[PDB]
Amino acid sequence: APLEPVYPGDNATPEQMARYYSALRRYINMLTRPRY
Repeated sequence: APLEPVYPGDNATPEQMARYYSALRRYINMLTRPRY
């Protein structure tokens, strides 16, 4: 929380929770891209 004025960050959502985890899956896969 360095300095983020306007637009607060309270109340999570299932539509963002399923996305956070789905992004982690794809992100891991991207981080393990074909780079032999």
